[PDB]
Amino acid sequence: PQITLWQRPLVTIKIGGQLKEALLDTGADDTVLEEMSLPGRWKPKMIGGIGGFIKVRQYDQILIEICGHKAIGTVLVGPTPVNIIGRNLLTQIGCTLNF
Amino acid sequence: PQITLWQRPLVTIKIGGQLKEALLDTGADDTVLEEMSLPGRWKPKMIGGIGGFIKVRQYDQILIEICGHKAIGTVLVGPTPVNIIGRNLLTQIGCTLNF
Ligand SMILES: O=C(N[C@H]1c2ccccc2C[C@H]1O)[C@H](OCc1cc(F)ccc1F)[C@H](O)[C@@H](O)[C@@H](OCc1cc(F)ccc1F)C(=O)N[C@H]1c2ccccc2C[C@H]1O
Repeated sequence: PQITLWQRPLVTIKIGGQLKEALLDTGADDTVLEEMSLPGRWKPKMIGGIGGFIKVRQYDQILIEICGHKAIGTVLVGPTPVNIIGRNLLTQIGCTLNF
Repeated sequence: PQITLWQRPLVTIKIGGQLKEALLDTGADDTVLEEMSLPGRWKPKMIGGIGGFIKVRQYDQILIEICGHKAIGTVLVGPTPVNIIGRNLLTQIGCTLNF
């Protein structure tokens, strides 16, 4: 589809068998979701944005469905104020910026 | 133009007769640039990101050229890690997300 930017570009995603709301964020290098339980081992990481850095748990090889599209990639979990779908997964669904 | 997201969506902008690099960020509600001098009076604003909040200066009716497209709107100035072009200006240039 084609998404306008008059409002925040929020979409529904399916992960770990759960439906959540997330933001399509071209300014985010990676994908970060609010605290939740995911399978497998994880690695600690620090990510920075406006305001500073936060510590997150890094999980690799996670399957996510974005608007009916299946994508696989690294997913970070931590105290983010909103669920963020970053570039690492946006590329997999063939998302582009156009004007 | 059509921009893929395999790399950061950086473009050249022109403001105050100077060329700068900025990120096209659909996840940012507003446009914020690194410390610089702009004309007129400013008002205070607080913006929150992934790591907390930062105080910025708000300037209105500022001319800014993005990838050749002229836009006139609100620009925030403050301790941002990178120059960010937010939805307020992305909509002025007709930018949309597609997949
Ligand atoms: O921190 C960032 N990337 C980092 C990131 C994020 C997730 C995972 C990894 C990485 C690392 C880095 O890319 C991005 O900023 C630029 C940025 C880019 C970069 F390239 C390096 C450092 C940077 F600061 C960030 O994802 C923004 O896309 C956006 O974050 C999601 C979000 C959306 C909301 F609607 C509300 C709250 C919220 F938090 C955000 O902070 N929006 C707020 C904002 C911004 C400017 C003006 C006003 C307002 C109010 C909000 O909209």
